[PDB]
Amino acid sequence: SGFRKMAFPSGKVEGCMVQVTCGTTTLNGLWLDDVVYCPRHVICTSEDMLNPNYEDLLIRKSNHNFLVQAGNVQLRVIGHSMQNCVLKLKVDTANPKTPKYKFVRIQPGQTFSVLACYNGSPSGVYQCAMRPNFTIKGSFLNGSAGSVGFNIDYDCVSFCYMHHMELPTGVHAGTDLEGNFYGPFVDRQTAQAAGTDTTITVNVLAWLYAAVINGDRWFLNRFTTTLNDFNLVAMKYNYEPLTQDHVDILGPLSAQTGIAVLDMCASLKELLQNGMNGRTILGSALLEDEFTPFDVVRQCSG
Amino acid sequence: SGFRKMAFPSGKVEGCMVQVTCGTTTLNGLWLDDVVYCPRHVICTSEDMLNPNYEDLLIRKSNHNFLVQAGNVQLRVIGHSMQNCVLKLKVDTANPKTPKYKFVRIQPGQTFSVLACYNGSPSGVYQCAMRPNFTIKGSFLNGSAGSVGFNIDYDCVSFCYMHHMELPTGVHAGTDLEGNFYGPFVDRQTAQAAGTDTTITVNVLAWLYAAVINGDRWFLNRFTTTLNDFNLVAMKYNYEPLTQDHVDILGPLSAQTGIAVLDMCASLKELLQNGMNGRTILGSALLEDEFTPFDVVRQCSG
Ligand SMILES: CC(C)C[C@H](NC(=O)OCc1ccccc1)C(=O)N[C@H](C=O)C[C@@H]1CCNC1=O
Ligand SMILES: CC(C)C[C@H](NC(=O)OCc1ccccc1)C(=O)N[C@H](C=O)C[C@@H]1CCNC1=O
Repeated sequence: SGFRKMAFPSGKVEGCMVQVTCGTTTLNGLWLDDVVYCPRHVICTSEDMLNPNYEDLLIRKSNHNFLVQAGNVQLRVIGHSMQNCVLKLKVDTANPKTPKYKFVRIQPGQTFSVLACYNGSPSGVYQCAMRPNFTIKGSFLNGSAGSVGFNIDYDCVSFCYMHHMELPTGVHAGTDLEGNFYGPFVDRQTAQAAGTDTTITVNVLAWLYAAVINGDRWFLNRFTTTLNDFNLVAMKYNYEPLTQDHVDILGPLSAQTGIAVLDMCASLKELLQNGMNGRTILGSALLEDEFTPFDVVRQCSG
Repeated sequence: SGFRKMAFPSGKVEGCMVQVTCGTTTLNGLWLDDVVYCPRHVICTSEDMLNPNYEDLLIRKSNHNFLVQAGNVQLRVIGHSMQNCVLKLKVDTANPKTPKYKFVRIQPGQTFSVLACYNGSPSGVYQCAMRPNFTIKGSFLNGSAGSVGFNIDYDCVSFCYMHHMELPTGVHAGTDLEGNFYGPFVDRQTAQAAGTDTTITVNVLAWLYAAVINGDRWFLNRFTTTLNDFNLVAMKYNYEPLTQDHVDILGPLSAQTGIAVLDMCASLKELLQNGMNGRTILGSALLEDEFTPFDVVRQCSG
């Protein structure tokens, strides 16, 4: 028993992390087969990041402008092209540590692990969710661009995120591995703001089930509600509305605890109207929304 | 910027995890050079765990009673001995993925990463602290014994924890890698309880500094206090007393923010007397004590 913010083991990804230098700008790249993927703003100087023309900036470079280091080994760039907001650097050597992988775009509310890296060197791993406003609440310093987010599906690494930038509110924005931004953001140092965030309701319910599984039951009650009555009050507190797909997704957790989904919604509805009043749930005094139903099952059943 | 519960990258440890089977009991082992380390209760049947005599149980086994699997490969046990609460299985093959390592015993209040494993297979990584009562608030299911806790110091893995058992309160207990338990616990299925836990004060202060570094300043005030006045009120709320060593350890964070340690203690003293009143700090509505001063520096400066 117990419940922790748990990330995927990062070994398979650590072997793909490289350092990419172009000019006086160094950041991280992802080396899979004979391609290195990295954020395209590695080709910008400090002055270019204000209003860059990446097509111009790229035509003025040659393969030898790109320094790629995999630990102690230098990799020879033999070709380069731009795909949306990423750079694809073709290199002479295929990465022998290339895992089975795919590129997936995730949806708001889903979670993934982040391997934070500096100078091509893995520094830490943590778990986060893609917010409904397409930002992530990450932990990133200067030099972290090119760090990647991933899930592991059996023996297959699903890459879903490459880090690019921090917004003025201190939250983080990036792309999928095809270079398409999550959210309405661009890779230039302009003033862009995220839209308003909402709480991921299906994830809160999943976490309440994790609490029951671990012996926290004080918030339960005998009432029930309907999808429409719940959604009416959820709107008022900035909670995502709940659908029948969500209810179905919570099925396994309903079965294991014998508490129906709409039963648990009545508890949630009560917690929203009255608060926790100095009580905690799984060691927290706020409602946690960064665990999916699948995360809970994975941790509370295996 | 940002602040997350961040674990060390686990790749170097994933390569040392093996499956150890003896009888109908399977758990995890740690394979370094030509020794596999695992909890000694792998030699117990379901009936033996109530009052085991491990010296008797061990003399009745031979090397071939021990099935050791490193993925698909079987390892031949060529010798076995018991060191306190661990088993040392000598095998014919040295682990080629053996990192630079050492065995260290940590102190209450210090943090480490845990690689949770099942059947020799790494399942997840998370960060925790050794509590003042020598338990950890982990997340572990049946089959997790032999999972290890570690820190990474440059290129060197410091192993500090091997998991053995869950106590009735749902918290976890284990040994260092020499087989000596943390806390007054024994590896038999008796009724043992942890002593009362306290809050790790130096860690709370470190986290308040992380909050200031990230722009949360609402709890600051102009007062100051002395070590003795602070410690007087801290005792009443079950907080560890604060020493001059702690003050010195918080120096780098005091320097970076321009707020003296005893200045921040007055803020803490205020938060203990009055609470947060619906405000949060770094996304939490409780005071967090599982980040050391070193964790904060590592994440907020690099
Ligand atoms: C998209 C390009 C214009 C470059 C990008 N811009 C950007 O974040 O500007 C706003 C900003 C700048 C500096 C500090 C705090 C906020 C940029 O600096 N990326 C960094 C590259 O490693 C990563 C950033 C650095 C802080 N944490 C991160 O995640
Ligand atoms: C020290 C020996 C007697 C064996 C040990 N005893 C023990 O925890 O009994 C109390 C108990 C038992 C079952 C379930 C919940 C609580 C034991 O079962 N270890 C398990 C070996 O993988 C790991 C445990 C299992 C739950 N989570 C863990 O961390």
